Amino acid sequence: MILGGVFXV
Amino acid sequence: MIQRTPKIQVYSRHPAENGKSNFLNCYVSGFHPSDIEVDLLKNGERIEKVEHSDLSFSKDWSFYLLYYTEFTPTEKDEYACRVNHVTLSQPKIVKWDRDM
Amino acid sequence: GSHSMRYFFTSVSRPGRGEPRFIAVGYVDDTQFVRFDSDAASQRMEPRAPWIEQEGPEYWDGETRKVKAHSQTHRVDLGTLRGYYNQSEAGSHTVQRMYGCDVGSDWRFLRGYHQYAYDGKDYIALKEDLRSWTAADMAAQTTKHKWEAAHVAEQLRAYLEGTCVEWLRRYLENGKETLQRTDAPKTHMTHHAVSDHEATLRCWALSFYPAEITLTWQRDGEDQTQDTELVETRPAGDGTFQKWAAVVVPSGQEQRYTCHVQHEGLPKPLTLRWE
Repeated sequence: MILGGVFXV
Repeated sequence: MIQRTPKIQVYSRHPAENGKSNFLNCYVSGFHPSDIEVDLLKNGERIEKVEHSDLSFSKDWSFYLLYYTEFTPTEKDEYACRVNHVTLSQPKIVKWDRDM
Repeated sequence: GSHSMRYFFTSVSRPGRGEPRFIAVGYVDDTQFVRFDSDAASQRMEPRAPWIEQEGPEYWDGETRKVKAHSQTHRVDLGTLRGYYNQSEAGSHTVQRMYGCDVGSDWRFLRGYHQYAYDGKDYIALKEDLRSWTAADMAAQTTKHKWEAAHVAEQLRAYLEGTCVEWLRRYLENGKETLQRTDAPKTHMTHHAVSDHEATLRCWALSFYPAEITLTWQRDGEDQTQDTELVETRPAGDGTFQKWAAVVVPSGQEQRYTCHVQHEGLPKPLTLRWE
């Protein structure tokens, strides 16, 4: 399962 | 920017036997950037049904790819991989060495 | 032994050439099960292993949705980064992302990682402690500051210590015939005359899993590293690997050389001698 998630560099 | 030259290996999945089905592989690794042209050649002619692996990269961030095709070696058929990349002044041709 | 799950993401900006190319691949150890391509037809996360193929629509929809958000994120990233470096718009650029988790023999969390490269060089990396970052230059500092500000690492850590090890273990159990196997290498040697006074001796390891393997040549016990030709370990295509190491031997001296093969699938080193 990949990360669930947002972030943004 | 950064430009790494591909390393090219031409080989079969299993040891090549005349008349027995097999896969012809061209593994290219250690390159950057990702723009690259890889062709398999039967007697100098570009093989059309050629698949490749999903672009992934190594620990030093450089890319690798496997280009592959199903083939049956015969005694007289010649095989090769032609690679072009930004780091290559011209397309490089690596011939497949059965007995190695 | 120990195992690992890792995801690799590549994004390249195509100046005036449509949206940026986004490629995602997932591995447990040296075996792939997932793979997403922006140029592909499906626009879905696709199965690339047998033991993941029947995971269920919920899984595939959930995985498609998320990897789609990864692709948006990276497309946005290529612009931000173009900014930090004051680059023109006319050029193609590369963002690379890898993250995952290692577990030990016990299948307990061993370590997690989260790395990011721009144009093929380190940009920013989550450190051992999963609390702090390593910024590669002045630009990556800004990102560091931004991510610290947003507690990016905490949310990363939660993923690497739970979701990541959790599903690694589900996969390991589910694909146990593939993922929990060790194929020791089939090994052989070949001899070819270079000339009437030289011969190439080549040590092969074929059909091995996983990919980690050491091949070395010795001459009278002494390692011939400077004179050994070694090819990068390569995929065979069937989820196994191959590698060879070669030396040039004066004709008549073949008996002085031994090849040594070390692989997790071998109950003990393998000494090969052309005899």
